[PDB]
Amino acid sequence: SRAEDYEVLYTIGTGSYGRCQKIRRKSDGKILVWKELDYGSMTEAEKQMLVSEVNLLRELKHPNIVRYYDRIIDRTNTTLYIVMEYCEGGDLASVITKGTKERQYLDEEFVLRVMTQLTLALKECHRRSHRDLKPANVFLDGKQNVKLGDFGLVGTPYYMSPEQMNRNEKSDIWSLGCLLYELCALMPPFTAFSQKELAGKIREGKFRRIPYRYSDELNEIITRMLNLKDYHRPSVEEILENPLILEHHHHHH
Ligand SMILES: C[C@H](/C=C\C(F)(F)F)Oc1cc(-c2cc(-c3cc(CN(C)C)cs3)cnc2N)ccc1C(N)=O
Repeated sequence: SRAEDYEVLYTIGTGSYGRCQKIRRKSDGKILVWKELDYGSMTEAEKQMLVSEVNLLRELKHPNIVRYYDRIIDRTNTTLYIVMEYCEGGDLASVITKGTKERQYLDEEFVLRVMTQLTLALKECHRRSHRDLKPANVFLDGKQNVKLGDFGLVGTPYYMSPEQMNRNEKSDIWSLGCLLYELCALMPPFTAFSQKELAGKIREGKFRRIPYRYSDELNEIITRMLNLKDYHRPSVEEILENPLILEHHHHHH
């Protein structure tokens, strides 16, 4: 369990946080990634907190949660490595940006994939009771699997639920709603320049139908997730009973 067991291929992303690099396990040549963190400038508190968060990621194993592998300490450079699975398809933010740019709507089949696997990711989290549902925290592997990252475990808070906009599992359903919405329409359901304007729109509860290449059923269920009354939003179980969701929309090994 040392850094010498792995070889850096190259950097994927840079912090902020630190650095994110694609790596190769030397023992077998498995492709992984790790997140670089430099704790050299943290108090003992922040370091204890950090060891607390790290112990959390060692707990969750689930086919739709980004899989933790290992933690590596280098007291030499005062650098912490968190090793996880490679998600070659990158994040959803990029897919959404890419579709926005090339003006190409995603396939309903792909939407159903994200809807199905994220819902399962939720049901896992609520059980162990966390992680936030936003396009940047959703990752795609090479097998059409959708995986939830660790974020949350200046910007306009597009995915704020009406309730949390004031003073609840159904709050997550809303955010999921906003996400699939953005995935269909290539833009959030509510947009504004100030947060106050945003809150004005979220409370009115009106938005556009998602594009007509997407079926009525798909739109109905997203619409129901964006209901102002949390009790009218469907449960994880209600979402899965939907005739739209089929075996092939689930995770595969
Ligand atoms: C810091 C990083 C979040 C974004 C960043 F990756 F851009 F930095 O943290 C996580 C990373 C991953 C993760 C991302 C990827 C990516 C692959 C590609 C394109 N390839 C073709 C080169 C762009 S990003 C691959 N595997 C990953 N495990 C997952 C979760 C997190 C997190 N913050 O929990």
